Amino acid sequence: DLIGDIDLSLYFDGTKDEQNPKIEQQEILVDGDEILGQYLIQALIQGPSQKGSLAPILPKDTKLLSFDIKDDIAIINLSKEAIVNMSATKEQATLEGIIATITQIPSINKINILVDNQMVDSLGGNFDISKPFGKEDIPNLKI
Amino acid sequence: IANDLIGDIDLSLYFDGTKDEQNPKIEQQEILVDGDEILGQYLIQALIQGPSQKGSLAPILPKDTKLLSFDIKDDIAIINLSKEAIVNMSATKEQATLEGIIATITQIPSINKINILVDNQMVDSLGGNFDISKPFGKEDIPNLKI
Amino acid sequence: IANDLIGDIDLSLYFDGTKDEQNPKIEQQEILVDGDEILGQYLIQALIQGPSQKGSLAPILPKDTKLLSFDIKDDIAIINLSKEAIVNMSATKEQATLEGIIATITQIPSINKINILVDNQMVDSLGGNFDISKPFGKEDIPNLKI
Amino acid sequence: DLIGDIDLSLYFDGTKDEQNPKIEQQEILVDGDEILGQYLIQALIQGPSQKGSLAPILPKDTKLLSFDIKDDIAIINLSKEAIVNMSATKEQATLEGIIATITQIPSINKINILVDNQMVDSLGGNFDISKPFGKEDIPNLKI
Ligand SMILES: [Mg+2]
Ligand SMILES: [Mg+2]
Repeated sequence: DLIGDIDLSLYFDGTKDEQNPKIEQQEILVDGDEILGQYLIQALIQGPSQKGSLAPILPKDTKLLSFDIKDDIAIINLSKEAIVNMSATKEQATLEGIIATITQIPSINKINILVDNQMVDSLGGNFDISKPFGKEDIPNLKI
Repeated sequence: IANDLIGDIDLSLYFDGTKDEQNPKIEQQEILVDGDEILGQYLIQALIQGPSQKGSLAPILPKDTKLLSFDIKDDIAIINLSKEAIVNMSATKEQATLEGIIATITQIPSINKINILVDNQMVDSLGGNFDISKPFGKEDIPNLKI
Repeated sequence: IANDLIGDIDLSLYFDGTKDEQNPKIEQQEILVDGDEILGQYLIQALIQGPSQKGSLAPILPKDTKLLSFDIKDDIAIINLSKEAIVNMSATKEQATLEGIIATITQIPSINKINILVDNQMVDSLGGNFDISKPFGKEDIPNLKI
Repeated sequence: DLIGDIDLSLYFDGTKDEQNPKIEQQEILVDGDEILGQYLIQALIQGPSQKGSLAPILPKDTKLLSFDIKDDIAIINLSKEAIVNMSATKEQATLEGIIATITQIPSINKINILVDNQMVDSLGGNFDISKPFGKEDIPNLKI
């Protein structure tokens, strides 16, 4: 029950002489799980339906820099906008929301949040996000 | 649109990233494999190996020749060979060599000319009868005779 | 439908077909370039060259190791190495080596297992701690410990 | 005024285990001139319109084994069915017809007819087709 590795081609600008515009392919190999996970994180950042009563878990201006799956860990690389001052209850909902959403992909059991391609102590908040973590690890990461 | 035969392939090389002797770990190092360069490189290697002994064709480069590097700059194939490629040749044999390399390499659409180098440097000639000081295509061969 | 990354490319090698010393002539000799084999071969060569000195990663194979041949039989990559690949290694280092080769090679969709050979022959182990007597994939590594 | 080199893929049978049928690509590189020339020779073999008064130049059962362009020579490889007993006038029309048709491709100035991948003395007839020839060479090849 999956998509598996996907052969995709990206066309970038391969023009040098500027007389004739030309595009060249760059092939990439990704498993469906990264594409799906990436879509999910992007969906969380977009926020809940305005027709509902739910509240967002990440700032609207947050940008997903990259998403990668190393073994059973989802490396979620966010921009600086994700770091804001939050209450311990709100920050805990954010981390539980990301985990509950991402762990829907069976291959993923833990998440490792990074900011600007670098490791960070916390998004909010009172939670330590220095290393990878799963649902079980949340209460133990309070500071 | 570019007519590259295979095009770039963005992949990873997994090397040893171990710290804790308890858990072996591998980390990626990116490699942008340029398909036309790997294909071209394979073709030149194939020419150096020579024709099948089961056929009647003759070699175009010495067997001990070694391909130092192969790179594609725009539409030019920089074929960097070792010193063994430079030997005494007749004008008819040397012309077949240059035409053979061109005919083989120009199969890669992105390539229209070749620039042969020896030991990462420029050379006047392989055999003695043709000037390979600058890049050249099929059309340029008769004009390079010396 | 097959998911070969590059697939076969049917081309020609132009060698010297001259008879009349007056007219230099080149004749074709066909070459079926198997793209996945040339890519795989390039990747293994890249692993042997080692990681960038500008990084922190460590090599997985000795630098003097030489790739004798690389072939793809069905979904198995036959990686034929020279005697230099066999050295004394710790079980953690040897495991990283095998996982690194697999992780690198299995990027080519057509490959699911690797069969390492030394000097065109079968071998029990590279480092001493793992059995590489038969073909193996990622899943099979823990079961091959000796 | 041409088509130039054309990157084409042929899908053949790459199944071995017979459980899952699989096709694999074989890439080929041909210039438009060979494809066009090949089409023209195939059109000549099919013959003239039945609604006209023209007669065929090659037997209907003739099969084109291969068509290749070496420099300015069109190597037209036909099957054994092309060799039949012909009058010198009919055979001359055949050779002139093939040449007039093929030389429409500017890159071609001569033709080299082969039968079953091998060299042949004549198709009909009184004409020597042992080597490559153009329009000018026809009268000189009578035997
Ligand atoms: Mg390039
Ligand atoms: Mg194959």
